Amino acid sequence: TYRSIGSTAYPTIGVVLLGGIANPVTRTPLHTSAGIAYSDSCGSIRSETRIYADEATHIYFNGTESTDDNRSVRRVLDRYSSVFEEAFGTKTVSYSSQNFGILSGSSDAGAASIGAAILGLKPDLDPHDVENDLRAVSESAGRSLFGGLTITWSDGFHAYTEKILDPEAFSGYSIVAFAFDYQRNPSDVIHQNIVRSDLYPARKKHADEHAHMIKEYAKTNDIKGIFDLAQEDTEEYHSILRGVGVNVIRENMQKLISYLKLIRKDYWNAYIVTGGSNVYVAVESENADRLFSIENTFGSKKKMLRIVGGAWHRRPE
Repeated sequence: TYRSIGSTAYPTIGVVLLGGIANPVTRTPLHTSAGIAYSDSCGSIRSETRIYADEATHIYFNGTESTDDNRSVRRVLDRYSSVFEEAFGTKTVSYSSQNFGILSGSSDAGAASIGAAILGLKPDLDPHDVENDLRAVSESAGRSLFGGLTITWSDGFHAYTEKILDPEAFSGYSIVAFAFDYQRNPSDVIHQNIVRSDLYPARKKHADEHAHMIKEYAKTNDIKGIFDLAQEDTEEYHSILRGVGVNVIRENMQKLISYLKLIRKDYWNAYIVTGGSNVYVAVESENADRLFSIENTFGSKKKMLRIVGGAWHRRPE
């Protein structure tokens, strides 16, 4: 007796960076990882989803209907067919997705907002179980589903996401994102190449250690400790990637990073580079406008970001 439900989720940044998935269908992370959901101050940077009763199955991405390259979304929609039967009176549903202002981490947001829609129609479903199905759409969906600072434990067969700190724990902090024009390496290029490194078995253990250290830091809200560690993790991650032919940190990004080391002598900052052509800089809020004003950006564009919460839905219509 309903016909439609809308949902929203926020994009994510890794703080213990994931590389390697169990297989391209289920996409279970091969090791433990960690991340944060982000948006701007108005929450306008976001991914929105609508799932709705239809006569035939349509899938739309940013307004554009898709004919293929949509098997993962379709798979999730089929597995929860009974949820749509019960709430809408039909198994036949269409899906519409729209991204706003996202830098990196958009597929995570898209996956979580699907989960939020499904959870909105059947709220006694276990979000940790639903997350398992969402990973087929994006392997780090849990970061956006649960929001704040999360850890996703994984042995490559089972993975489990837990929220470690609320977005409020980061209210004294900001992230200035520097967005560069370099074409990014696709997610799958990173996953495929990183597992070739003979450093990879150690990397899996180190990622899990970093997650435990982050959880320790969380006990006393040592946010600087967490971002300092994320930067260390960033540098190991990309060191390994460069060794198997994947160079994310391109020339002007290296130049920005060098400059960041200079001003770190003046006031605290720490940076993160995920899979895309962005440099994310954490900074105490009292220095955020200062950092945001630097003129030496080496061609990049600046966005002011903050840590935000998990995915949510509107009332079904």
